[PDB]
Amino acid sequence: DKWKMKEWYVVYAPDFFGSKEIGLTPADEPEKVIGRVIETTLRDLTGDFTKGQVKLYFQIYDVKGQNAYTKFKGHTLARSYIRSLVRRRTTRIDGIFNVTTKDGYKLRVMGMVIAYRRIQTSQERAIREIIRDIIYKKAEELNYRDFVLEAVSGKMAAEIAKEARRIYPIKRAEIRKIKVLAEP
Amino acid sequence: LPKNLIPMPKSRFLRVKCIDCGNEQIVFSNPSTTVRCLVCGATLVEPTGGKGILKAKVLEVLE
Amino acid sequence: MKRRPRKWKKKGRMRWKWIKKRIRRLKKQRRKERGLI
Amino acid sequence: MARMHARKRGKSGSKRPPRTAPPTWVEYTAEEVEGLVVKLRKEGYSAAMIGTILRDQYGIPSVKLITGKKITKILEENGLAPQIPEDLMALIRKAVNLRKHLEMHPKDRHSMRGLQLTESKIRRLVKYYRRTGKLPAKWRYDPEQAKLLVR
Amino acid sequence: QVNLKKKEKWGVAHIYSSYNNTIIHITDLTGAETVSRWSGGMVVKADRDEPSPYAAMIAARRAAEEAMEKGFTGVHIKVRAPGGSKSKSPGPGAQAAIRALARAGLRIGRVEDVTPIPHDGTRPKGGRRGRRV
RNA sequence: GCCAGUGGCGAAGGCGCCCGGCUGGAACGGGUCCGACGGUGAGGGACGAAGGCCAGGGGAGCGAACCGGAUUAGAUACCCGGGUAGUCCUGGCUGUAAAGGAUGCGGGCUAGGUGUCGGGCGAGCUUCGAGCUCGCCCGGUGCCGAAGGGAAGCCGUUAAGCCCG
Ligand SMILES: [Mg+2]
Ligand SMILES: [Mg+2]
Ligand SMILES: [Zn+2]
Repeated sequence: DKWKMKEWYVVYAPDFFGSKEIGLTPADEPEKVIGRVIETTLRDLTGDFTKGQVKLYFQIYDVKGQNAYTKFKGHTLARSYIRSLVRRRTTRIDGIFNVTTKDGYKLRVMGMVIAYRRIQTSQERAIREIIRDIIYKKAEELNYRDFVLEAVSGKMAAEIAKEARRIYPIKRAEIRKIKVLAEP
Repeated sequence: LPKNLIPMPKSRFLRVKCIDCGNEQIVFSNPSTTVRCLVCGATLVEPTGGKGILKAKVLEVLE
Repeated sequence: MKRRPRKWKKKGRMRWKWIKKRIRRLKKQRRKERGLI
Repeated sequence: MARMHARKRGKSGSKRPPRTAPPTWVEYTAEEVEGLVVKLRKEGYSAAMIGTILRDQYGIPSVKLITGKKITKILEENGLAPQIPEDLMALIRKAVNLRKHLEMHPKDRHSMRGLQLTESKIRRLVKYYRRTGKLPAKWRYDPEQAKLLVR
Repeated sequence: QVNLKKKEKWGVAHIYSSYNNTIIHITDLTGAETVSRWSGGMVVKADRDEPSPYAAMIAARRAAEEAMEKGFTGVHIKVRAPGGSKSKSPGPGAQAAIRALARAGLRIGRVEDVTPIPHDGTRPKGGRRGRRV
């Protein structure tokens, strides 16, 4: 198949991110760009370089005509950032939790915090409980949109650094990953 | 001569009074049980791994 | 087997694993020609 | 005193000071101390727990110092001492609970070893208590009889 | 033919780099439509020479000039050493190829060592003692 | 996986994603109880890595045997490509290892220093945190080390020293 029958299908982000153009994919038979996925480093809202490490994965949903609109599929943090975080004489506390939002979106949230020093397993699991509690209550009280926005931002990570400083001092907590499973 | 000859307790018995009734009561500093006032049922010392944490001793003595 | 670290050394010896394996092959032949043939 | 199956030289314990006479700060006499012992046994406490409570609440160090007698002596005088001794009883209760666990969990061999060591201790104490009369000579540990015993 | 004001078309160069070859492979921002795929084994005839930063730069240049013919003013970089049970170091061809792309003039955006690292590990080859060479 | 360490638990073998449940054992603290109940253990029993075997399942990767490509004078190998058993699960048998601290177990004595884990105590600091720092006690785990010991290497209060078994 030649490359001249291809049309560029400009790709827009979702609404709650601000339906900006995040790129353009070539294709023909627009059924071919349905499942496609785009990754961007929060250059949606690039008025901050605080978050060049936050990769957001969107997935094309319902292309209309020369306009492909996407849904939020998930986000991750960059391996560079994480491997900068995890050092020796330092403690890593991860938590993976399944949550249903107030509106029925099922998410897997893999958050993480980094305590300054080598600490006890009991402290680690206490912090894991803290994370679980914050995430669960935020999920049941918030919707998919503002939840995701919090998490790709750092309001949640900030609450977690706070509200877990009481178990042990913390160095740059995060949320590190969200992946969507369902969207009723 | 010091610190192993005649191994002696570090713990002490100590006289306290509750804040509610004010009855002076002897207790142990390193309790294995929550100590309660004989009159009011008030906790005078809460147990720990060692030296118990003392409530209600504002007028205190130690023997 | 009872073994001997002395035997495990190699200064003037063949390797003990293989000495052992030879011994066991011999024993098998003998056992074989003893009981049934 | 992990000694006997662990051989750790643990030294945790009590440091009783040398006392030829009771302390003067003590309020209670031998009689009311005995009454407290009996009261607490009726409340359902073992002798160890009784001494612990009299140490922590009532400020009584060494019922032996005060009365001249031991707690189990007081209990047998007031007809309240346990039929079989307390330490043996405790071990047997542990063993029974563990038997139950191990029937529902056959592959927990480490807990099975803990059971073996527990029953070893039982056998030792049984030997000693038969020799001293605190049990009949014909007494013998058995898991099912011990289950009935606890229950 | 959307009215493109920016002509800042961005693609993605996936760079598989190993100790035996290197593959430049340029796609759209998604990765589901290919626009150029060139290998050491295309650009040379010696297997031993396939991995070299020489011939890596050549594969990169051909893929670059093809892509910037087709549009694609810039490229993000995803360099990929071989898999989890295999090596986790890319090789020289990687840096060589990105330098070659910059020379060709494509605006190089963000770079990432997208190397699949296992959190468990399947068993690798060589056996217990490895390659006794 | 990284975190993950002369780190921890365990009789050893050995044990690393998280959560819940059942369960074992140890240390610390203890003016709690019992009151020598202890040590060692012939014989005897239990546990016991990998591998192997019986039966039944499963089978991604790796992969003895085997099959091919090379190498080489040769190459029953090392290298390459595949590949059976096996590796995983269930229930059993086997009961072997450089199963090694190549150091049997218990108890007492013979300078210490410096780390580190756990508990406790006392101080100080604090973002008032199951936090940090200092010191002390107990117990573990390491390095160093005078005397001492030893054929020496090296050991050296975690003896390979003196004594009691
Ligand atoms: Mg020898
Ligand atoms: Mg030395
Ligand atoms: Zn009171």
